[PDB]
Amino acid sequence: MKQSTIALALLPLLFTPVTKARTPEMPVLENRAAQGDITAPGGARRLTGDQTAALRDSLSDKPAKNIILLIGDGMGDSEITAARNYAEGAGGFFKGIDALPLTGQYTHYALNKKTGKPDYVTDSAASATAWSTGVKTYNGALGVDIHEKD
Amino acid sequence: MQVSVETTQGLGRRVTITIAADSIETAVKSELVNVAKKVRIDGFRKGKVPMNIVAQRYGASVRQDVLGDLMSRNFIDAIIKEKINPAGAPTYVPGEYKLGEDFTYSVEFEVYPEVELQGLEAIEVEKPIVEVTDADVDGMLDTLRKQQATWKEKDGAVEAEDRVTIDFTGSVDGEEFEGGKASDFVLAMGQGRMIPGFEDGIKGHKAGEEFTIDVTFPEEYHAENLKGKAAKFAINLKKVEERELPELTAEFIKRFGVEDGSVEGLRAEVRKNMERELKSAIRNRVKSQAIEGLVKANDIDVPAALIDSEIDVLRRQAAQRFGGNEKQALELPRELFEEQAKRRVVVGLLLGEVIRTNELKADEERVKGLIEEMASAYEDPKEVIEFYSKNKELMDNMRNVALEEQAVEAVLAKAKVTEKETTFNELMNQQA
Repeated sequence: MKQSTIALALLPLLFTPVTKARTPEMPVLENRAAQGDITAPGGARRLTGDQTAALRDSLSDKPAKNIILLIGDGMGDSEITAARNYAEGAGGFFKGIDALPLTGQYTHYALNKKTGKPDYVTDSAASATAWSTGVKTYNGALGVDIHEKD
Repeated sequence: MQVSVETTQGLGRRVTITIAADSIETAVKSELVNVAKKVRIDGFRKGKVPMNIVAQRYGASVRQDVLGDLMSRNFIDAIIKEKINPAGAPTYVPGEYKLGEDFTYSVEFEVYPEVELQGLEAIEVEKPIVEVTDADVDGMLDTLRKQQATWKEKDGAVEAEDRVTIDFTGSVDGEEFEGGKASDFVLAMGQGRMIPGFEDGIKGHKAGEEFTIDVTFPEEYHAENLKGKAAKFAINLKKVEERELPELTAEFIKRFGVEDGSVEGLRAEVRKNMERELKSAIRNRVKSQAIEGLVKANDIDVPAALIDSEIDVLRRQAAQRFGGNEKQALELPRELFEEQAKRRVVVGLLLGEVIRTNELKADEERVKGLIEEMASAYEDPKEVIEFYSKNKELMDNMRNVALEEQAVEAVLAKAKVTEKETTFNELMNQQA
């Protein structure tokens, strides 16, 4: 229905279409810790994923012959640098230490760069939250990121 | 030092400094011997060529760089003896350098207007003492269990928080219009996406019902003659589906990350986490209403420098979330943020004036209280304490935020800060 004389064509009266478009297959179930997401193997390296597709030769080359290395994730940690790599929470923000980064020592022009309301998002949303026992809930990568850095 | 000050661009005062030809001639010649020592030409100097000769001829190139140097050193020299309080980027409008004559140039720089702090009694703040009980923590956990509820079919009496399967006839004046139906239509309650009242008919019938309800369209409907018009809908309520409050199994409890993953353990752990977030939330509550009222009590037009600094920060902060595309920030207009950016800097000047006027410093017992209450979430925060003692750039910033908190409280001292013992979900404004 698409014509001038209303007929819910200018505004769908039913606002829940569904239309059985991807009837609960993957959009229903959580992949938990990204088994088939982020890289491709959520745990081991395996390398036999692309084997049946075409090749088993990592992909091309990248640092350390791509992320197919069997064992040796702690590129630091051996001497003293990192100490405990990510430390469960991946640093994150609070699991790190920090409460306000910025660039202004002994400034007071701070205030609104964490307000939430027309400045960031939400107003604390302090309805429980809880259960923040570290948890890798932010970015956790190394080797090469943004303009080519470790 | 010949200067001629004229107040031009409001706060932007034009101190037209005139650096004498001898001052320039000395400074260029003084620069050339610096270059001579650097490149060791001073040692290779045979001393048969007089220094006044190399100053004008070879130093003709360096004249430019020495002028710009002198403009900066005559600026800081001027503002001190003239007792001016400068601001902004000093617009060095450079007059024509006549080789042998005086270099006149107009330094158009803004000034900082000191903050006329008016009555802080005009500020009105609320301090709501948020109490929590077992009914509050369990009721909130119940809400979270309703967020993570596994919905499944039932049959019989519909309830007012379910979702169902109907099949309605869309009609206006009892006239079914074309397109105006929906068969096997799953409708959910509470969500204000649909027509207001359209869910009503469903919420008080059975899973084997057919009925026509009298519900009024929204005034947000895309037809003026139909917006807020009483319509007919023959709701064929064929099924009803209820949420299942999920299993309170200890493994499901800890699936969220509840480290003390027991039942009373869920209640207790989530409780002490509630209070820790509520600590920072109640602080932000009283502080935000303090700042709201502070600027509501006080007005100041800031120099362009600080406002446009905040503009640029807010442009990057915006464009970061608005796509995150290449440097789109720099094209966002001043007027996009100008009102609220000025407002941010106004607070910075208000509290900055509280620091100065009230000689208010960062108190070490406030730094004590802040660190310990923040790190009270941890059992042993060696990470946090060591990061302070091994990163003083954050440790002084811990004192800077404590400085700002004490500033706010010194303003609250004069402000109309009411207090009340309120319910749990007061600051917990968002449940859905």
